[PDB]
Formats: sequence, structure tokens, C-alpha cells
Amino acid sequence: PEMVRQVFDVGPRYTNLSYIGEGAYGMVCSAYDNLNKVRVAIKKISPFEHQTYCQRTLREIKILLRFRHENIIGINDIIRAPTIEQMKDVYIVQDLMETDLYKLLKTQHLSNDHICYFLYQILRGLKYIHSANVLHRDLKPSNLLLNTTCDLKICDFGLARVADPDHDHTGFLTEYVATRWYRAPEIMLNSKGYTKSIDIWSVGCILAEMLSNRPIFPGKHYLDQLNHILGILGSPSQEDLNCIINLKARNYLLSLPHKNKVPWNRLFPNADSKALDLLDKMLTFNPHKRIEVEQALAHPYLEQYYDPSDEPIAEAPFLPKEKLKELIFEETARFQP
Ligand SMILES: C#CCOC[C@H]1O[C@@H](n2cnc3c(N)ncnc32)[C@H](O)[C@@H]1O
Repeated sequence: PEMVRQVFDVGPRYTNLSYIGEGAYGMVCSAYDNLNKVRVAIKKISPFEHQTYCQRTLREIKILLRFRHENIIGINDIIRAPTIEQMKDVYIVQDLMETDLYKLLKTQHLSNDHICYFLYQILRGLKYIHSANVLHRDLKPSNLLLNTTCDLKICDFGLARVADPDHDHTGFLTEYVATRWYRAPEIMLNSKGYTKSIDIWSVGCILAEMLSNRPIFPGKHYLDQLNHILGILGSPSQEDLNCIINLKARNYLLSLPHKNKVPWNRLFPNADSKALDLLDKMLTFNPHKRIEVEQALAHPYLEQYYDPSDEPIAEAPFLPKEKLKELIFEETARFQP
């Protein structure tokens, strides 16, 4: 069995391995697909020793196998042992992508043309996800893969859920898992993140980051995240406060000194004015006034690309660690032998 840096037990179909980077649950390599005569990406996942790892693994596999969209990464193949007792790892094979938006923003200035194209592809993929009544819940630059000609594909649905807006309300300072800098303000106030507006906020943060190569709200701890957001948007209006019925949440906002909005064109003086109009509508404080994905696609900033007949939707809407391993075994059976 081939070894890298750790057994990489993917033969014989896949050979000529090359380390790419560490992942949540193991190694990511490129490898030559001796069947399709192309290099692919392979992710080694060793999750069976922790329930939370098994949850994220089953979610990714189940959703990505059901989804088929040009802007969403596919699963080409899954490698594991023939029996549950012998299965200690799972290998997910995907198209090989050159980079991701996180690594790209580290070193590359984006032209306005690239920003517009990236944002269109993000929203086009998100239209399909939301059409299936699914929330991604962890959109951020490192979960946006790019190939050598700047085709973009959303990946990592490990925290994704079915939308559940009737159960979205919670108390003030409720704990949350998804990446801090991309959390909507209502997560810190009264929301579990069970509605589609949680994803639009993240896309808004991603657009701001594309405009300046710096995360717009780099909060350093839970509550600091909310105070970063308020420092740019300014104090919420009386109407937006009155939508927050929870008293601990509302009284915290009331306790803060008045802060004025920072104009987007001051924060991003080189930005296209239409880009900043859309940014404003995505980074709206009140989640019920925040723009939806299909409205965002129809915004003048994206008029070069907008074609709703070429922006498809899904055909239909979409635990102990021992038990999750069983379901992972069964979900991956279609790729055997
Ligand atoms: C798991 C995980 C996240 O970090 C994974 C490393 O794998 C990378 N990566 C993940 N999927 C692919 C992929 N499909 N093609 C190329 N590189 C990839 C990611 O950009 C990073 O370099």
C-alpha cells in the first residue's frame, strides 16, 4: 500500500501520489486516475473515532452524491474496505482543482472582471443548494475551489442542514460552530442559523474580502464578531431592533453608544459602484430584509452573466459514531467493487 508523509490505500486505480495539504480528518493528495487518464484529488477521511467527525462525513457524502451542478464539487469515486470490520478510513475522489479562494486571496489581486465572475458562480451554485431546501452554513473562501481557468465549485457541506425557519429562534449568545468571521449578526443575538439568509450574509463577507484581500469582520472571539459588524453597519434602526423580541439581545444593542454607518465607497474606494450596491443588500443587518439568492443573481452588477434559464435548480427537495459508520458504509456501497 502506497505511503505518503500514513498509508494512502487507494490502488490500484490511482497512482503517482502527491501531498497537497492537511484536512479536517486526514490527508489530501493528487493522484493519477489510471482509468480516466487524468490527475484527480483524493481525500483520506479517518472519522470513525468521534461522533462529530462521522456526522460531518455522512453529511458531505450524502449531499454531494445527491447534488449535480457545475458550481458544486462532485464525488467521482469512494474507496473503502469491503466490510465494516475492515473499514478504518474512507477516500473521497474529486476533480483536481488548482487552488481555492482562500489561498488565492493570500497572494493575488483580483480584477473587477474576476470578482464579478466569481460572485456569479458562487450565487449560481447557491441558487441550486437553496432550491433543494439545503443551507450550506459554512461558506468562506477556503470552501470555494477554483481550477486553472477560474471555474469555481462550492465544497465542504459538513455543517449543512435542511432549512428549518420555524425553529430558528434562540437566546442571546447561543453557541455556534461555523466559522466565526462569516457569521451573520443574528447568530450572536437570536438565531440558530436555520434559514437561507445565513448563507447570503456569508457571501456578502466573501465579496467584501474579494474587493480588498482582507476579511471584512475578523472577529477574535464570539461577541467580538458582533462588534466588528456593528462598527461598519452602524447602530441598528428602531425598526430593526423592534424585530428582536428577546430582551437580553435587544438590551445589549441598546447599551452600546451610537455608531454611524461607514460608507462602502469609503471602505472600498476602487470598487465598482454596482458591486457595492449588491454588497450593501447582502450585508443587511435585518435578515428578513436581506436580499435572497435569486434576487442577487438579477442585480445589475451581474447583468453580463444573468440567465435564469441557465441557472438550474434541484429536481426535488433534500446518532452514535458506531451507527454513523454503518450509514457511511451503506451510503458508499454504490462505488464497490
Ligand atoms: C479537507 C480539507 C481542506 O484543506 C484541504 C487541502 O485540500 C485542498 N483541496 C481540497 N479539495 C481539492 C480538490 N478537489 N482539488 C485540489 N485541491 C483540493 C484544499 O484547497 C487544501 O489545499
